[PDB]
Amino acid sequence: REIVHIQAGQCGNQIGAKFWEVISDEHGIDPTGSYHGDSDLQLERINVYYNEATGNKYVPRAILVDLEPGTMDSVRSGPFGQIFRPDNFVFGQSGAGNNWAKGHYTEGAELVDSVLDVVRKESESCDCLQGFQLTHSLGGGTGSGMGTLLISKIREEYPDRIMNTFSVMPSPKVSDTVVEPYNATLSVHQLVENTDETYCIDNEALYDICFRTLKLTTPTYGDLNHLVSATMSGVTTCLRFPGQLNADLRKLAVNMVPFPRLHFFMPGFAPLTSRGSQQYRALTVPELTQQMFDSKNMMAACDPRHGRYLTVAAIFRGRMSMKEVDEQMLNVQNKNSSYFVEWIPNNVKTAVCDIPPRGLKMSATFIGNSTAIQELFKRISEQFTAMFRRKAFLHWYTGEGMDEMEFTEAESNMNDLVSEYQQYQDA
Amino acid sequence: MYTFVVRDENSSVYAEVSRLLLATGQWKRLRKDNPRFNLMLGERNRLPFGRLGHEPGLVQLVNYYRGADKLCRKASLVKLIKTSPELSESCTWFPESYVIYPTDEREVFLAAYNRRREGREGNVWIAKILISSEASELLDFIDEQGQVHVIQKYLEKPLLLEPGHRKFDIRSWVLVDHLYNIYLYREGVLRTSSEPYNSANFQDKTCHLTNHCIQKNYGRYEEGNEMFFEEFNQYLMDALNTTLENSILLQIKHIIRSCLMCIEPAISTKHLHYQSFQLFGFDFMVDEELKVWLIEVNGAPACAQKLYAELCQGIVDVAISSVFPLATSIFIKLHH
Amino acid sequence: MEVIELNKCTSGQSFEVILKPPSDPSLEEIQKKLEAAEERRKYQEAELLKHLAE
Amino acid sequence: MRECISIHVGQAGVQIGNACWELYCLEHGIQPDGQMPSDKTIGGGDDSFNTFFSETGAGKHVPRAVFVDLEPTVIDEVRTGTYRQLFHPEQLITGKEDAANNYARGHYTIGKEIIDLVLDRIRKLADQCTGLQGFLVFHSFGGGTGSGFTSLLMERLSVDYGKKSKLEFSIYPAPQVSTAVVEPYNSILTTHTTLEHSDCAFMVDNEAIYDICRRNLDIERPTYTNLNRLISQIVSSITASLRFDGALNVDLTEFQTNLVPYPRIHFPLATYAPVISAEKAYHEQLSVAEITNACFEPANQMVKCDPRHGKYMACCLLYRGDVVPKDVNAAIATIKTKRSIQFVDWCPTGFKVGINYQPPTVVPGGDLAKVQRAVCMLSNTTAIAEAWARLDHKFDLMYAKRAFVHWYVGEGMEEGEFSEAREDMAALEKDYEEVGV
Ligand SMILES: Nc1nc2c(ncn2[C@@H]2O[C@H](COP(=O)(O)OP(=O)(O)OP(=O)(O)O)[C@@H](O)[C@H]2O)c(=O)[nH]1
Ligand SMILES: Nc1ncnc2c1ncn2[C@@H]1O[C@H](COP(=O)(O)OP(=O)(O)CP(=O)(O)O)[C@@H](O)[C@H]1O
Ligand SMILES: Nc1nc2c(ncn2[C@@H]2O[C@H](COP(=O)(O)OP(=O)(O)O)[C@@H](O)[C@H]2O)c(=O)[nH]1
Ligand SMILES: [Ca+2]
Ligand SMILES: [Mg+2]
Ligand SMILES: [Mg+2]
Ligand SMILES: [Mg+2]
Repeated sequence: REIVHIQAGQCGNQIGAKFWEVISDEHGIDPTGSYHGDSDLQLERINVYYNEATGNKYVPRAILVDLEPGTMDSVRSGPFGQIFRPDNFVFGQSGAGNNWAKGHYTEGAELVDSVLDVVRKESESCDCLQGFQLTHSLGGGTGSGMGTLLISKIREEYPDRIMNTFSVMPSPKVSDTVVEPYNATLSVHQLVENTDETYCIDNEALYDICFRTLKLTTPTYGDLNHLVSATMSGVTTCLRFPGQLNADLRKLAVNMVPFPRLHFFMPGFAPLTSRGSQQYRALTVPELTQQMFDSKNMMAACDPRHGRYLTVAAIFRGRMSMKEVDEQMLNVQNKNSSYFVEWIPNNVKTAVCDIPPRGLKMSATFIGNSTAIQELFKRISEQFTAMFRRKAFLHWYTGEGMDEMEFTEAESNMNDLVSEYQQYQDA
Repeated sequence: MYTFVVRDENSSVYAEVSRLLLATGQWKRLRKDNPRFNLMLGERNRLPFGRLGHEPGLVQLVNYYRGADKLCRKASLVKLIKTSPELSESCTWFPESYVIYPTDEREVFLAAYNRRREGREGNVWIAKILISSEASELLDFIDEQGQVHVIQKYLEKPLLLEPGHRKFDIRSWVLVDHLYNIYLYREGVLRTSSEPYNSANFQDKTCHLTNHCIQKNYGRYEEGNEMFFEEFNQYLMDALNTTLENSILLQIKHIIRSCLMCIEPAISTKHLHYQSFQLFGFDFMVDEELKVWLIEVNGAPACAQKLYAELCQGIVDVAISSVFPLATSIFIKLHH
Repeated sequence: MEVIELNKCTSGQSFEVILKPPSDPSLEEIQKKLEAAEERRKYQEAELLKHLAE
Repeated sequence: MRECISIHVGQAGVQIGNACWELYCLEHGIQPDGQMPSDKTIGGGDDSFNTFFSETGAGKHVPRAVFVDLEPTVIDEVRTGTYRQLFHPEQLITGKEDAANNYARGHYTIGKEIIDLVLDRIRKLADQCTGLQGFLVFHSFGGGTGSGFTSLLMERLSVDYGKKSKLEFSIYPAPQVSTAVVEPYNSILTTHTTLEHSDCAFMVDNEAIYDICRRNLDIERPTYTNLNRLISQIVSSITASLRFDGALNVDLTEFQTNLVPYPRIHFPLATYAPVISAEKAYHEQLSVAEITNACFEPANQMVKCDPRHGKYMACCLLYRGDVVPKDVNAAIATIKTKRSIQFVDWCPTGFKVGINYQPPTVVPGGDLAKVQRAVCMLSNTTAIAEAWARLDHKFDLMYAKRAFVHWYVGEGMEEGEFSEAREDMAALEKDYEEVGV
């Protein structure tokens, strides 16, 4: 069951590269593409993400996309820059100017067919393609605008495949431009309709974690991407290593998505660590379970106590007592049963994987579908409305052919999504 | 932090229990349809016993014994006593009774009824309500109401309290925990009559039936027509030169244990995936010769206002906290 | 009490003991249900491609 | 002699099948290459073991069995397993992508693509039969294949083999080792569609097996391998009468006759004893009375429930090892006076007893200790309905909000089939109650 990976825009390519860097190390693949590991667990399902090449070389099934060559040139000169298939580098020259319209309708529409040629070339090599995963931000132009354009066209050509995304949400605390709420709202509209699974990665939460918890006075994007790569590794563990639970993208979707539009997940992770800062003390299982559920460990700036969990997927990594894990997992549900919907019996599922990530002897990754996620979309909607009520900064969009009505629809659909999440919070 | 659910709102006994539990600050009440509970204070009808004990990571306990209704239904109690060898059919502390269905052992009842007639014995009986000395007066009544009743011999020579020449019945509260220990609450109550007992005319049922309901001369001799044991014992000492323990309570303890031990193998939760306890209300009757008779067993009994605090706290200590411990006794253990 | 129908052999034996006496759709219809469901999938996929075409 | 074909569907069915056929081989003295030295009729014969094994001129003894899964991962381990030579390729059928814990996807979408192939591969086995009795079907309730594809197969078998009997071995969903939240949906759906096509079905609640392994084998966190080696012992006890000389349950039709008076109520409860840990240094061998008494302990049942508060329609005792009728009757007389065993008024209060002198075989290196006598009780009690009650309650909670339903509707299933299935279960629960109280 092969997965085709796509990374779009500056953010998309910067976390996308970091992702391939991290899991390549876990699968024992060096920058050359050669395997140098000591466990056979590493190679059993390496076909999910890697293509097998001459000399038993492994090549990521990854497609790199951008409307400017800057970031992708940095990727190609980065640590694992050479592992990527050079033909899978598809880039324009004009950029998107943090403009959704440019990415979706003009600049990106010019490039999108070239990208789909590569997607198609990769897909036909697959014995049994299960689907796609996209990494991108929603606050810019390329990843947000062209990324959702790609999603729409992939769904057209592969309507029976799963679409998955890692979507970075914009935050004023970590902001490039004022129009990020516009770009994000337009994108969420697209995501609600055309993805089955979306990991909501909030730059607000990533900032707060770095500041409040990791005590980083002034966090960079590099710091923020330490958390993202750690989270991305964890939520894909069940897909990359042998196991019985949530092993493919469809079975994850069937277990996590009770209603088709409500497919926006809160990722969580424990223990939280900063770059370089060495951890010497391994956490106990009770500690991992408590932390991975705490709001301070959520990658989406939402209070889980303000909502209810529809579904939960948990993945413990390392050498530990699987009996202690099940005990602690059952304790959380039994002590805080109110925060789990009673009309989905046994909605918490747990997996365990012997291989821990690098630098930690054990870890836990959390994937929650909570109604509390509405707080994320409400926040975006408020920032959106503040500007839109005065039609501020809209000329950037009307200049590319967009009409005000399209903003109104996007606004309305996100507010509908909010109310849908609220409907089940009071069930 | 233990958890529990409430599925019987009309329960005065366990309304007080849920109160006490919460007041420990170590018990949290959940919604009625929440399955992740430690304790279930269940409903009286169609309690879903089958959905209990299937929650991984949860020790579960319920305040009812599945199958105990065979003891606590009038038609069933008769059948139980008659068919059980441990209680024979010649059980000496249960009034002669028969199961009669509307249009069974109707012929058998007449082979007793007419036997009395030709033998010139007392012939007042009771339908379960109609106290009569003529059979067809009864058989016509049961067929007129609808569903099955029980016909039982009326104790025509009851013990009568003086002052008043009154009739009474004794209510004993029994708690059976998860280990099937049988605990008799040391405080019982005499639910007395206030209008003197009339041996001749049976139909005015105010002096024949001693239900706390019916009689509300109420409050004349006793506050609430409820004589507790300290007074009843003192009366027995002064008026009959004996005690409550010797003259009555030994028979009560004997009857309670015999009844519950008969059905232990059918309802015990010893090796079950869930656990049961239950509070019973045994109703006894004393004749003039100080011979105790069992009248019925109540599966969902209420308590007496004075004793609620003590009994309900008692339930928490030995039935609940015994299973779920927290961070001299008011019961008599009927040993076996 | 009463043991009956005792049968014995080298591998073992069997018997009955009594304690107390007493007191389809066609091939046609199947394919039609499977093919009807297949059309509902085709209609749903068509509505999607129509929507995407818009 | 009449042949029996064993069908293994989905991961659960396949992996349980592997445990059973492994066990069968050890019991009959068949080796991994299929050679059976004790079989002196080379190239054929009509012995009692031939019910489950056919023979080749080369002297190989091969299972009358087909393995089917909509994903190749599990059966591929059979193809390369220690018993790879035992089966031959056309017995092992695999698709490309599985049913994703989706009944509708297993029944309608992917099922339609492979149903004709499977039936053809089954027909090839049936063609090698002189007198086919029918089929033994192994599957889960919770999986998309085990639930979805099974019900479709059972429907067609009733068309293609109308006169033949069909028995089920079914794994009932347990959260402790569950892999999907929608398993109650799949369970109700496959039961509804399979009910009229099944003559007798042995349910195994993974919950009960899980706790027996923990409680009696001292395994802290049982694996599927732990569960399955225990299950195969039960299945072996049940089918031993088809594979050995005897006069009780000698053909499939007799299972219905002896255990199922009412067709819809065809779910007998299995109870097995003794389960003893191999690592247990010191063990006192249990007597006929002790193991027989254990058959009325809920903690030893395949489905946790309380038979005291139900009624029996039938009851078979299947012993293996050092046992004689005299000790059994003495045991039954004692137990009868101690325990609550109510039969329905229109049934005799009795026990059909079967004894095989061969004590139960144990897999070398397994978790089970060798014993001198074991017993499996097959009782048709209305108490097993408690499992339908649990399942339907979970079904009602999710379906009230139509949670996850879109996954099924998206595969071409109508929402109405949910409620049709649930009403069929409501009638089933009512049947059990009419008979049982
Ligand atoms: N006892 C036992 N149960 C199993 C085993 N494998 C899976 N199960 C149970 O079966 C249910 C899931 O069904 P599966 O058989 O795994 O899935 P499937 O039949 O392959 O269907 P799909 O994978 O969706 O196509 C869960 O409740 C599991 O606990 C096994 O080897 N032994
Ligand atoms: N065989 C008998 N002989 C004499 N008096 C009898 C009798 N059976 C019942 N009584 C009297 O009639 C009253 C009826 O009470 P019964 O217990 O029979 O119905 P109930 O279930 O409605 C009352 P509770 O549940 O509070 O005990 C008894 O308390 C007793 O005083
Ligand atoms: N976490 C993270 N967020 C980023 C990064 N680069 C940009 N962003 C965020 O993404 C938005 C800008 O989008 P960007 O990717 O630069 O636009 P694009 O290149 O046209 O797709 C803003 O909300 C930024 O905070 C990065 O490296 N890491
Ligand atoms: Ca032969
Ligand atoms: Mg940028
Ligand atoms: Mg009463
Ligand atoms: Mg499978």
